[PDB]
Amino acid sequence: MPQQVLWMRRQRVLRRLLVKYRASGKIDKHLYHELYHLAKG
Amino acid sequence: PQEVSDIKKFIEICRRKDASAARIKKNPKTQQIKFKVRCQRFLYTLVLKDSDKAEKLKQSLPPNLQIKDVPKRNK
Amino acid sequence: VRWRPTKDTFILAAAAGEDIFLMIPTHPSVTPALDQASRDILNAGFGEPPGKWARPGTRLEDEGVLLRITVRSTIKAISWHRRGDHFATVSPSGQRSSVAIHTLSKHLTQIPFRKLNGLAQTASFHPLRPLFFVATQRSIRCYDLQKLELVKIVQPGAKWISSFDVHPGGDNLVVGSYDKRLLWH
Amino acid sequence: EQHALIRNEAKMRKSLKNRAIIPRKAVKKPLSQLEDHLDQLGVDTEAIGLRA
Amino acid sequence: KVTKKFIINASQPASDKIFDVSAFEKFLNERIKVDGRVGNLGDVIKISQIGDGKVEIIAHNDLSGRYLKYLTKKFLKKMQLRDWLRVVATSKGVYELKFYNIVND
RNA sequence: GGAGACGACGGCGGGGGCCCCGGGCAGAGUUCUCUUUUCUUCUUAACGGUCUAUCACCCUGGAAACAGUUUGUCUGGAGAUA
Repeated sequence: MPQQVLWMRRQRVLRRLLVKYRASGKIDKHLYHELYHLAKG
Repeated sequence: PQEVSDIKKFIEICRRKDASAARIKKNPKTQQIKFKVRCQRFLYTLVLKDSDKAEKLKQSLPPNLQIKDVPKRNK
Repeated sequence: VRWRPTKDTFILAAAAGEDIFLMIPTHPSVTPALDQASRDILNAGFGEPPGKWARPGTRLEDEGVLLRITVRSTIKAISWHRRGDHFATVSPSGQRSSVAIHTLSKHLTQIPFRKLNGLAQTASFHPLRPLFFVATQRSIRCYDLQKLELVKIVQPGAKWISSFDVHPGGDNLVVGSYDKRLLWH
Repeated sequence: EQHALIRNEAKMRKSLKNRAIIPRKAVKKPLSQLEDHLDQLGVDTEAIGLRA
Repeated sequence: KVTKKFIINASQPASDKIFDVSAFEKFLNERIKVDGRVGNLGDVIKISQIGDGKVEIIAHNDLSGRYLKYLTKKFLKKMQLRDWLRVVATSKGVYELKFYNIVND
């Protein structure tokens, strides 16, 4: 499968999990922003 | 074509001056009964899903409209 | 104020502000056998959520009231079901949480119909078949409770519907209006 | 020998490339062919009143 | 725990004595496969004969009647009756052996 | 004053069709041997009612320990997240 499609699917499930953790209260706002940009790397 | 969801609305349509055709449709596999009346602009159908209410409705329609059952395999 | 329709309970529901109070009145006819059955039914379900159920205060417990259900906005009408396990409260200016149905045996408050066309005024239960009537300012929408779907819309000519009541036969309505008109449907 | 005769008769109906063929329910078969074939099978053809 | 019943009716070919019902029962016991293999005929599938030239198959597994139509079609070719005997379905699970249409010459 | 009334492209998302895969009903085909096997049917228009929304817009509120957020870009005291 092309790397474009894989990067894309990896980014959605990483961003979906970060939203779920931030909504459930397991992380704070400031840790969520750092983890979002570490995922973007 | 429109749908009528109440019995006494259907009789009021059948008592209109332009009510021309009236048909009764048996669907035994789905166990439902359909009363359809034609009054020029639109075809109104009533889905009853009961044998007892269909027999009372058949006797309550005006005798001027010759109500007919739909025969299987239309020519 | 509305009574539980079952003759075996003698429970009163009162609408004061946002929160809904359920009490057991100290009446001459409250036999301790009837009181224990009244206690048991109303306490059977203790085993931003809408409808936070809670125990009232120590002052209110001694006075006679026993439960308290608080909602987001002030309510104006209470309707009971025939069996007595369901009751609904209409809260005007509650927006999508205007009509909330509460289950007494489960201590559960739900909003069945979110999108409501108009400002809700009064709701009622059907006397025979399972379905729900909700009356806005200019319409009375009939919902079937089993499939959670609208099956009928009743349109009186009222500018503002004040109240409505359903016949015990369940096929007729009387609609009251602030513009002086009584309408039979 | 009977295996080869059956295999040769299969090649008589078969074609090199697939063609659309008439089903046996559609074609009509003669009276004399049924009494002939059942006689090879050793069946009394007069007992079954094969003359319908 | 569901039971499915199929009936193969060979009454007219058996009365003509051109179809051996006992040979068809032995054929069905050697060719019906249950778990991908033949000879695995346990309590899941049972084959019996009814005295009118009929074979009754009762299945507790997911046995298709199309499979039973495929096995009787195979038996007719082995008996050289494929050109003259046809399998039709006349009821919900009843398959009947009958002749093709014959024209007088 | 609006509609009529409007450039080219790109990656992404939704929805319907077509293709692909599995089961079942019915018919057809191979069958020396093998193949619970291969193929075909399994459809639903205009119109009418009802339900369904990204953007956009409104109310509260006031944001730096900056935050929201896309595959990418970006957005916010000219009012963001919620």
